[PDB]
Parts: sequence; C-alpha cells; structure tokens
Amino acid sequence: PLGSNEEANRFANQAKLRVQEAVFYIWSDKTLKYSQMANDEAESFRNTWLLFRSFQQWITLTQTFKEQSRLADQAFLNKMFRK
Amino acid sequence: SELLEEQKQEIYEAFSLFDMNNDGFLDYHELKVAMKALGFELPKREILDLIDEYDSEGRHLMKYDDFYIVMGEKILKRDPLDEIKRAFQLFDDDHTGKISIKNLRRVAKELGETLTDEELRAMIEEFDLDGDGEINENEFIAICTD
Amino acid sequence: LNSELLEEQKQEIYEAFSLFDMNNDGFLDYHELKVAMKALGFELPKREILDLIDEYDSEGRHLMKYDDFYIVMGEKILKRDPLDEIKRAFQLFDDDHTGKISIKNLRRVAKELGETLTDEELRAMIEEFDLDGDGEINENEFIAICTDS
Amino acid sequence: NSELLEEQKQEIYEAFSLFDMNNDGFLDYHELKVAMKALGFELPKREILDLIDEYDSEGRHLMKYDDFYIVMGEKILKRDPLDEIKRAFQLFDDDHTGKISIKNLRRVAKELGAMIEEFDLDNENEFIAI
Ligand SMILES: [Ca+2]
Ligand SMILES: [Ca+2]
Ligand SMILES: [Ca+2]
Ligand SMILES: [Ca+2]
Ligand SMILES: [Ca+2]
Ligand SMILES: [Ca+2]
Ligand SMILES: [Ca+2]
Repeated sequence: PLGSNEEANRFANQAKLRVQEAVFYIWSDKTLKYSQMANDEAESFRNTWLLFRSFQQWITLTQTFKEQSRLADQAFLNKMFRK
Repeated sequence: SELLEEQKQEIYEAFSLFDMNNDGFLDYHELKVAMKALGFELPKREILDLIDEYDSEGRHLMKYDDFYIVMGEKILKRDPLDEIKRAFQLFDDDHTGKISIKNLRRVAKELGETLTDEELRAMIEEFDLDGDGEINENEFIAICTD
Repeated sequence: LNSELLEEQKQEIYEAFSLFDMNNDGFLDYHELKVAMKALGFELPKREILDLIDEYDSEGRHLMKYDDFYIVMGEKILKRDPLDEIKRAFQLFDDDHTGKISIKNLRRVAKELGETLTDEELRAMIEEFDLDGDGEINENEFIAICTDS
Repeated sequence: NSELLEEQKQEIYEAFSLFDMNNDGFLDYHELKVAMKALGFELPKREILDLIDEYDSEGRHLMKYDDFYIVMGEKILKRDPLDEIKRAFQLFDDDHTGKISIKNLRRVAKELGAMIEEFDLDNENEFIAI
C-alpha cells in the first residue's frame, strides 16, 4: 500500500538477521555452552574416577587381610591338627 | 542438487513481492531488487543479459517459470563458504577482519539478548586460537564448519 | 609399552576418550581434547594444546586419534606425582571438610559408587587402617592405605 | 628361656614368609598382625604398633625378619603352654557353644583340602589330654 522498494533493502537487513541469530546461536546457545557443560562433566569424571581408584584400593586390601587372617588361624591349627 | 523448501519458498516469496503490478512478470527494475533480496548483486548489464536471454519477444519481461530456474541454479552453485564468509562481515561492521567484544555486544542487544561481558568474553576466549583475544576469519569458518 | 599401565588406568583413558568424542568418529578436535585433558586432571595452557595436535598431525587437519591420545596421556599419567593424587582423593571423601573420613563419609562414597555395603563392613574398613585408634581415617592413614600396597 | 625348638623354629619362618603380602622381606603392621595369628598371638592394636615402633630402628615403620624372629621366639617359650591350648579351643568353637561338635570339627577337617569317639568321654578339660 505505502512505502517503496527501499523495502527490498528492509528485507536484506532482515535476511541477514535470520542468519545472524542462526550463526550466533550455534556459536553460543549450542557450541559455547559445551565449554561449561562438558567442563562440568569433566570434573564429575575426574572426581568419580579419583574416588573409585582409592576406594577400590581400600576395600580390596581389607578383603585380603580378612581373608589372610582367617587363613592364619587355619594355619595355626594345622600344627595341633596332627595331634 | 534439489532445492530445500526454505529455498523454493524464498524464490517464490521474492518474485511475489517485487512484482509490483501483480501481473506475473518482472521487468528489469523489479528484477534488480528481486536478486538483491535473494543476495545477488549482478552488474546492471548482466541483469539485462538475463531478461533478454529468457524472453522470446521484444517484451523485456521475465516469467516466474524462468526466474525460478535462473535463481534456482544460481542458488545451488552457491559456495557454502561464501555464505560463511559473507556472515563474518555482518559481525565485523567496522570491517577490521577481526570480530570484537563490542561487535558481539552490538549483535546480542540487536538479537534481544542479555549476556554479561564474561559470557561474551567466554565466547571469544574459547575460539580465539592465537591469543589476540579476537576472532579472525579462519577461526570463524571453523566455528561454523563441523 | 613401558612400566605397564594399570587396568584401572587403561579404562581411565578409554572412558575419557569415549565420553568426549562428542560425535563418535574415533577422533578429537581441540575443544574435544581440552575437556578430555581436564578429565585426566591435566589442564594445559591453550598454546600447548594446539602445539600438541599439530605435533601429531602429518595428515594435514587438526585432530587426535585414540591411538595417540592413549599414549600422550599414557606418559602424562606415569609422569604423575602419586602423592598429590591421593591428597586430592582424600578431599573428595571428606565432603564436610572435617579432616577425617568418617563412616558417614565412607558410606556416602560407597553408595555414590553404587556398591552396597553393610555397616559392619564399612566399620571393618575403617578399623583395619585406623592406626590412631579414633575410629575415623585421617590424611596420613589414608595415604598409607593408597601408598603402593 | 631355652634353646628354641626346631619344630617351632620353622613355624616362625613359615609365619613371616607365608604372610609377607607385598613380598618385600619386611612385615608392616597389617602383615605383622596376621603373621602372629599363625603363631597364636593376638595382640591389641596399640601393642602391635608398639612393637614396630621398638624394632623399627630402621625408620619408616617396618619389621626385619631377624627382629621378628627374636620376638615371637620369646613369646612362644614364655607363653603359658595352656594359653596356647586355650586359643586352639576358642577357635574350634565357631558358634561359641562351650563344647566342640562335628559341625565345628569337620568345619576344620573340610577346611583343609572316622574316629568319632576316639578321644571322647561323653569341653576345654578333655582337650589338654591330647
Ligand atoms: Ca510486474
Ligand atoms: Ca571487528
Ligand atoms: Ca585470533
Ligand atoms: Ca570427535
Ligand atoms: Ca568428615
Ligand atoms: Ca584415625
Ligand atoms: Ca611386606
């Protein structure tokens, strides 16, 4: 109704926008968050693995000493066993 | 090889608007703007090359059927990188060949966004791969490529 | 290769690479690699990270394959000071920062690792290594649990 | 204290040898604690550390076999030969019943791999006679 075909240029500024947001979002919204997101998943990994290593070292030793201990008494009888 | 629905629509959407007189044809005048909307800036005489080529009378008008094909094949021969390269320039308003803090500061507000300078600093600091605190073209291409 | 890596350490490298391959091509770009290094506790300066991928690429592009990750890290880990690592593991047990791993502590860890243990057993663990006799494990006691075996 | 008997001489060696877990010719607390259970000795936590403290003139909390030999040696001879017996009895008695039954004996027989009434008069008293 009103206005010219400078509006063709009011349509470029707008097309350049649908693309600005497009690339701005894949940059930020998508891509840059993974810098925080996986940065956390990284800590959580480190952490979990750190725990696991120490805990597995702890518990298996306990298991061995129990298991050894109950073999020491076993052993101690084996002398008196043969009367 | 085949146009996306977004692409197909674009063509139609453009040829629809710059057809001032609804009449179904675009004259030279109408075409020049049509192609500049779709992103193309051809030499004025090359636009006339087109009209005349696809024009079986001394009429000087282009049918939609012909626009679609001409534009269509002009869209596919599009270099993927040209789009990316022409994307950089919209951020680099100053045209320094490097994307700045204040550059993005201008984008974010223009895209209706509230983000601290740490949020923005974070965005650059991550992709700045030489240490100058700013994104040159290669790095920007990278951001985009997969 | 050398001083053979621990079964727990192999799984470290694998799991890390497997988890940060954001796509699963068997490859890692700078970004994919930076976090993967944090996960093995190896935060490097940016420069040297780029330096590293380059070093490992005659094939042009900017990546790293498991094959070589598995090794760079392999020696990165060996070079590792064992004492700082234990010290760090201690802190994680001690959520409440009391200076000693209590049984509430140990239980929390043990649930966190999806183990199910009877409290009689948690107390068994603590007792065997509680040399100062106060029924919790302090730093020096923990170190000794992890010292070598 | 006498010249320590050969039969017991080996038992000492066997103890030390059999229970050096990491196999570094020394015992540390944990190993030492199990090592002595093989010779019947079950000492207070405090006590054990005490020993390691005494003979670890080495520094860094270990025990050389020589020291170990010296110690357990006196302990074996200077031990109430009936306390020796007492612990043995306490060990067959899983269920802490007071009398050893076969579920506390085959328990041992099996746990190492006829004449039921052999030494039965029906306890700790019948024990020492063997
Ligand atoms: Ca028209
Ligand atoms: Ca700029
Ligand atoms: Ca740069
Ligand atoms: Ca990948
Ligand atoms: Ca605590
Ligand atoms: Ca303690
Ligand atoms: Ca040892």
